Amino acid sequence: TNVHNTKLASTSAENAIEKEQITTFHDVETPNRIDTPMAQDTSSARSMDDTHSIIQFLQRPVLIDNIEIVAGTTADNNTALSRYVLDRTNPQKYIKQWTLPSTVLKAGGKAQKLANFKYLRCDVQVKIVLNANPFIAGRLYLAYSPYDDKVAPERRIIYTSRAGVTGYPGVELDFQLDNSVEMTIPYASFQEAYDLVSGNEDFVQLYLFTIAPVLGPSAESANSKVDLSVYMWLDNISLVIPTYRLNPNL
Amino acid sequence: TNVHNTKLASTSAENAIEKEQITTFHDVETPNRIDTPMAQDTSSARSMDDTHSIIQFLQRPVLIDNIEIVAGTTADNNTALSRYVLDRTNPQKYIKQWTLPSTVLKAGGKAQKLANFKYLRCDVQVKIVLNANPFIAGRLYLAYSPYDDKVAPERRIIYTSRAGVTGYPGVELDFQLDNSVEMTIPYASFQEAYDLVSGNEDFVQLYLFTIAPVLGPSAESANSKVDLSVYMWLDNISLVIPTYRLNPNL
Amino acid sequence: INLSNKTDENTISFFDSGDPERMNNEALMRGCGEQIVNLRPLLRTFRTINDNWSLAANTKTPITDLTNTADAEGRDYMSYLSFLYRFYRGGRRYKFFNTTPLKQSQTCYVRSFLIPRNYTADEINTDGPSHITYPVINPVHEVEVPFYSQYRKIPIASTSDKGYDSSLMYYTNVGTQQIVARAGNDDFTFGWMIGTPQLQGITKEVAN
Amino acid sequence: WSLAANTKTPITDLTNTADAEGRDYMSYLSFLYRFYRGGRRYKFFNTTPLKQSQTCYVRSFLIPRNYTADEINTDGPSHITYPVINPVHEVEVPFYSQYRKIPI
Amino acid sequence: PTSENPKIGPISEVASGVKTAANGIERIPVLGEIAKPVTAAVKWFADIVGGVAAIFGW
Amino acid sequence: VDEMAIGYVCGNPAIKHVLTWSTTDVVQNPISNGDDWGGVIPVGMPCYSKTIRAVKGSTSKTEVMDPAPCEYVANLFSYWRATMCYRITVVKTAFHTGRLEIFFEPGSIPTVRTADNLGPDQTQLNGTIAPSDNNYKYILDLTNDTEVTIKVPYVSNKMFMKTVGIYGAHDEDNWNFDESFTGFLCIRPITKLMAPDTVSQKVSIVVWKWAEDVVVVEPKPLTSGPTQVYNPPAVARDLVKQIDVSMQ
Amino acid sequence: VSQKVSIVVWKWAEDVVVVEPKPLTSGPTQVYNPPAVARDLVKQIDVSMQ
Amino acid sequence: VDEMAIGYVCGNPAIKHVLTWSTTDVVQNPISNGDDWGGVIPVGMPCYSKTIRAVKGSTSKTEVMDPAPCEYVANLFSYWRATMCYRITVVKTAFHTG
Repeated sequence: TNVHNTKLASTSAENAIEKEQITTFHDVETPNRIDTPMAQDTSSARSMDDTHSIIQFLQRPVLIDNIEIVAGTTADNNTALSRYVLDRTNPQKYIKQWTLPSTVLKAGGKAQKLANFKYLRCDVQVKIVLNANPFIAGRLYLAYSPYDDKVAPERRIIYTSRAGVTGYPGVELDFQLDNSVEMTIPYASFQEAYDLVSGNEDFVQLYLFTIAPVLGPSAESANSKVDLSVYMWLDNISLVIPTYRLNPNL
Repeated sequence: TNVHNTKLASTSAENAIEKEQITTFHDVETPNRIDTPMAQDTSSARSMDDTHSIIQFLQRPVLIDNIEIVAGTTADNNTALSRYVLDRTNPQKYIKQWTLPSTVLKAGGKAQKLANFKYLRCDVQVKIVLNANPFIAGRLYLAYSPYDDKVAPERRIIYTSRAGVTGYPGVELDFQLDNSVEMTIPYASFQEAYDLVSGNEDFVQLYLFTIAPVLGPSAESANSKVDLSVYMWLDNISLVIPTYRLNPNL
Repeated sequence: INLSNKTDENTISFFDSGDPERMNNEALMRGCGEQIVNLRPLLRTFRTINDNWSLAANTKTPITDLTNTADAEGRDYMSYLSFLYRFYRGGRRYKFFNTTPLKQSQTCYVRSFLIPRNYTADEINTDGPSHITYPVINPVHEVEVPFYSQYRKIPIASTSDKGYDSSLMYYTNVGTQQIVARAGNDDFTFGWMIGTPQLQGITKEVAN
Repeated sequence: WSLAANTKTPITDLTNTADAEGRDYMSYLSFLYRFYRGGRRYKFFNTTPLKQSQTCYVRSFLIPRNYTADEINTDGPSHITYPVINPVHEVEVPFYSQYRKIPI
Repeated sequence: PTSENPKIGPISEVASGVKTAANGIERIPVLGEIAKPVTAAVKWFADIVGGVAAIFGW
Repeated sequence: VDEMAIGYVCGNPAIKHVLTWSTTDVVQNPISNGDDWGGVIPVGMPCYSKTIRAVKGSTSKTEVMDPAPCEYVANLFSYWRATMCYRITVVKTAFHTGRLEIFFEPGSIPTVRTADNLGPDQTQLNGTIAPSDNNYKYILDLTNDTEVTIKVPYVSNKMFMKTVGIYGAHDEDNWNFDESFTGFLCIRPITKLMAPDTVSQKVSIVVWKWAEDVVVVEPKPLTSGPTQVYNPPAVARDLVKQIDVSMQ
Repeated sequence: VSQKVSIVVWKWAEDVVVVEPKPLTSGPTQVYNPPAVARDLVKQIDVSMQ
Repeated sequence: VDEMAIGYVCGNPAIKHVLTWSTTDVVQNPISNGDDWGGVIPVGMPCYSKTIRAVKGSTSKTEVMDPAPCEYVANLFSYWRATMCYRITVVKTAFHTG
């Protein structure tokens, strides 16, 4: 019976059901396996680092945008937040807008790991690292508006006042006080999970407004400016249901 | 102090180091976060199924090949295993060959999850489900040869005898006894882990030989045949070291 | 391998999911507010079988006139759910909401009597228990019919016998229109279960 | 809110207008939030100046939001009133939803 | 139960003595769901077995 | 027994698929032969199957459905949530062998949309376009066994799904059908049907359908019209009954 | 450095009580829906009770 | 959290003044530069600020307000009583003094 390096053909139990992760094999009899006798782990990968999961991979910060606002510019990035908005041809100006959670699913190789999965529940974590020499001042407001693209215009963070914009959930971002701000955007869908295949829908828009423009010396200079870098990742993740389909958008 | 839906600009501890999964932010002061007060999980994804890891994803069986051997055919798939091999123009015939572990890394969307990782250690699990009506007989031998493509010809499972081939680690696969066989190929690299970026090397070849050809009725018939399906997945996995590089082969 | 055709009775449930009872409850506490567990409650609800049933003046109209039509349609619960069963028991409830557009007499009144099923008004007396309403002060009748039967279960099929269970007569001294809603009493239930029929959906008359 | 005879009128016809105005609480306070849950209550006080039929009655049914009357049956739970004896309808709509929160 | 009405519900609830989820596939008896034997559980039969004065017209 | 309980009615199984599996059917291709939704099993309580009865004289084009006791009940309500159970039996002998792949795919079904009906697209469900590798499945060996009961727990991004189903579903109206089912099971060969010339070259795949863990939400249908039972007329020239919904 | 600084002022309330649920305004509570173009006239809600 | 509570709504701050303080501004003179109520902060829940939207074709002269979450709530009622809180932040550097 006791032979090495081969498994001979034999009968076995007449009703076998082996369940791998999601595939379940039924066989008429128990398969005739050959495994390695007294197996070992002859590698060092488990000693180099820990094996990261998909939840860990999706928790990795990804650089989304790098902005550079210059002082003395009548551009939408430097022009400030307006007291009133009387018409839609004259809305509130913003530095950068982000459709979420798409902007993260389509970044850092996260779509490769979200592939072959149907439903998702996740919070979006945002970190902005700003840098401005001690002679530059200013103040930004990072706020998020849910369903801003799908909600009526009167209900949008765009097309409302400064006191309305700053009534939204956000972080005050001063150049000389808050060199860095963080923000957690919760799971914003009205449905039980994000559909990663059928519905390419976004549910929360992230806006970076300007309370006070870049205040620098009167003398024109290339140095009167600030540089931004926005990082994003996911948190409180749940990928559950497999699927053979993919979103070609991602 | 106690304000809602906004985090105002403020000072904080003068040396902050936040470590996300692999990125480590140093900030001059502690970022000014806004999180959701008394947060909830307003989804149902955690109730639908468990969140699978990359190790679980790579443990999913993938259909690699479906073979159909017909009786009364002088083809390499039906012609049997030869007692001797005197020359290389006359080697041993096989039904199908598989370069491992490539044939699995390039299958079932596993390259999407192995992407952005540098080193791997894994065993390959193989399952063959054969089906042949009770009136067909035959016997196959599934064997694996390490470094068969890189080792001298005299040392190859090809270019050796039937008694040499069947001296390799394998499973005897009879049609009416073993309708299904399983096989565990260990981590076959001589180095501490598979290099998923630089070295597109294969270290173990899997062969499906024929001991006895399909024995069926003398009367020619489309029914005197057998159908095979080969499943593959990985086991004892370790993905450790990230990287921005990818293998375009996968 | 043994030459055999057998059943091993193997069952597989997918998805590594939680308890369906708990999750279903969580869902109903957020999107329904109730949990229907049985179909007799639907025999207690009142549903319309005709939203306009016109009648003639001084005419005793058996409601079989209408329920023989309604039972085949499948519009109300007492008809839709009757195609799953063969027997029934218990009494029935009928509500008649007045929708009479014209004034015929100074005093309009609605009156209801009992009648054996499948009888005609010319075969029965206007005696026994009755109920009278005045649509001007009370535009809803709300009569109930008990199970006055010779048998413990009534078949939804035809029979040799006749007049073996009670039904309703409806009298109006004037030509009235009615919303007719019906239901079963607190004892009505259907028999023992059978298969479903086909269902009729949308009809699209297209020009050829 | 004038209506036509023998016409099934979804009240979205009116609430889509009202929600934008900001006149009632359910609209004024909706501009501070993004989600809502729960059912709704409607009262219809009769102000009909002319007599059309001897017997006037008001009836209310259910309907999925943003549907039209030609897309839904007049089945399910209903409520009927007679404005001459009861000039106030007082119907209520439950939260019969596929989702635990509805976005505005 | 948590109500704001002084009457918690519309009717008086009578208990059952059944032991199965009511939406489940397991076969459940109908005699446990209501118990109404030929006893003084029904009102009129109770009136007869007690010989109350109303069944005689008083 | 209480036979009016939703679990007793929705627990009575009925045959909704009888497919023909021939020796020519290709591996990783749905078994389309035999019936109107060949290979594809929409996972849900509602009815997915209908046929159009046409009568000329212009044409009326009445549509008829094939409800199981679980689909008869769901039609009385708007939204449903349940665990769907399927006994997939194969009619064969001790000499037929083969493997069968029954995998669940969530979401919309690949449909070929017709002016009056709605069916599956067998071209989009092959092993090349629809690889079953990242899919919950059960590979059934037919060497000696015949059947398997597959229960699919409720999975969706909605707490409840619609009960419309195939009612009024066509090239224009196809949304409510997709939002009435959590997905579909596809029955595909992993190994062609092996069969000698001494037996039939085809086996039948019977599928019974029933529901467990049922909840129904509101007692009003989502249908354009009321619940109507189809009374088959005597002759094919006869027009079907339509019930008066005019409230006046 | 800049010859000007910005003075931002945030406003909020504590220890709040509100008396009657009716506004003191000549007209009802109305949310301003910004029209598309500046030539467009704004919406006025009907307050005619008849 | 109960987000419909009057203290949670009226406790959400909003920017109602962004004034410019220049080196020329005189001592003991309100900082009027920058905004519509320069220097003066009316202490109350109601809205003190409005602008007139004019459209010609005669002119209609519609007036628009700038409510904070505390001023949105007060408008639903007739009379108010509250404690008004103001965070007066200055956007500057380590080299501005005053």
